[PDB]
Amino acid sequence: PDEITTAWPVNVGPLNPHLYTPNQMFAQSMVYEPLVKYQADGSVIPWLAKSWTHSEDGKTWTFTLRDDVKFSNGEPFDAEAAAENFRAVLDNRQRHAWLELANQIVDVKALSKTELQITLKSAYYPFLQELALPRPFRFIAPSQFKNHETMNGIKAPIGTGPWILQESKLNQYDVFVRNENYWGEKPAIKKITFNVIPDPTTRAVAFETGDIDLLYGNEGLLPLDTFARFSQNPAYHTQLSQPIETVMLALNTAKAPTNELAVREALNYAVNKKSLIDNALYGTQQVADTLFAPSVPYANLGLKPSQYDPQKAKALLEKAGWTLPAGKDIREKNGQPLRIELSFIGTDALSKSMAEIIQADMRQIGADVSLIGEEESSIYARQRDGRFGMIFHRTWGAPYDPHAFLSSMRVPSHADFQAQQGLADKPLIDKEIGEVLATHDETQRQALYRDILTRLHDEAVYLPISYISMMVVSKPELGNIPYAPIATEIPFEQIKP
Ligand SMILES: O=C(O)CN(CCN(CC(=O)O)Cc1ccccc1O)Cc1ccccc1
Ligand SMILES: [Cl-]
Ligand SMILES: [Fe+2]
Repeated sequence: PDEITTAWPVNVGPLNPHLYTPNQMFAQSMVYEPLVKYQADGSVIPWLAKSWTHSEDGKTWTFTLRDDVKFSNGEPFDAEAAAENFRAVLDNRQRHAWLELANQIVDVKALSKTELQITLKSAYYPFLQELALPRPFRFIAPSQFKNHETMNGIKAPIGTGPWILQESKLNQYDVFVRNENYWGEKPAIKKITFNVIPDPTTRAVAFETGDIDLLYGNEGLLPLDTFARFSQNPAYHTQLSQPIETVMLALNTAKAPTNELAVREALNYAVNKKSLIDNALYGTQQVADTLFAPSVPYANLGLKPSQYDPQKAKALLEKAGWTLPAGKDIREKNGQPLRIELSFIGTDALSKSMAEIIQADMRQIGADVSLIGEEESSIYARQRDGRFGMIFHRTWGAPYDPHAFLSSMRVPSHADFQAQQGLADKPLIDKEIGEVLATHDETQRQALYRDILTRLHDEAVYLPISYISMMVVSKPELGNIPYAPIATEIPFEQIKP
């Protein structure tokens, strides 16, 4: 009644606050809390820190912490505990290279039980927003460190947050209960069970049978034809949010033939995205023209969409010397076919479905796209080392878009650096991305984001496909289901059956 059952494709993991997969970002956020909390307006509010000041140069920050917070095991949260957590995360600094605050923090010390001082290398504007992310800058009770560190594992996953992990059964379920000694508001729901159900169809069946009360997730949550049917079923409740992030292809500028601007521009006119969404996504998502939607901060730039126009795609290819051999449908230039490999996760039906549309659309303009559907690990290896022609990719949602997504483009083991590696202006873009993050001058900040996103758009590095939404299917008795400000969090504490 005040207990709900839901599902997730895998277990939540050990819930080490400072590490990554197999820990799940939404479950880390249930147990662990940040110094400051992200809000839908892009600001942060006081959270475990009640207030803060910064030096004139923007480099030294002092937070005054709450004094009434306890970890769920009764141990105090105080500045020493916070400082030991920062030391634990930065004792594994290289693992957090993707997040620029991990390279910016020069020192963290507790000045007293309530005063915590953080010194940075530069006036890093996204500081507070970085501290608000699900990981790694949360807080586990230091008693639960293993040999005074977390990077080699933790003991019990003891946080300060509104949920406590009750128990986990690998490949079966995870059970959380509400923290009866939480410092903030008590959740209405007392117990949440997560059934581990990896397949989307099996998740929809589990809901139809009543085995689960709630499904919450992105466009991969359940089959979208089924979701549309459920939205008309008066026994159920469904929701579809406003878009949270972009799904796009990344095109390899460093690999023939996507190394040619004219080829990438042509590809960007070849796909009818509205058709793709109505055909493969059941009409449930929005067309994307631009790496970031115009509603994203700093990204309303009047960039010019490449609308579906196969006549233009062909013209661009022909002018570039890619013409059709007698009796053949695939173009050739300097003897070579216009062949491009598109890699995706082979077991993800929706990805496959999507890939097949893209392949068909680009044969219509004389490009031979070859589908390479592989297991997850192999696709992640291809992202990291640039072994792809085109690969599916997506942005990260608030509060990561755009600043953290752009920051990451500089990390060589990420798909975006690899896709961009062939650009003459790659070093200028990376220099500009470092500059934009440390700008105090609001005018210069906007000008640097315009230049970076305009170069990425004009160089046709991406093929934006969709802005996708978060979707919910629920038993009606749970009521309206809220969304969280951070796109990877699930706001269970806000559900009030
Ligand atoms: O991982 C995070 O905390 C955030 N992630 C930080 C980078 N990741 C570091 C890693 O996972 O090792 C590696 C990473 C790189 C490229 C795409 C996805 C990734 O998870 C990005 C993210 C944001 C929102 C939703 C999903 C992923
Ligand atoms: Cl619908
Ligand atoms: Fe990640």
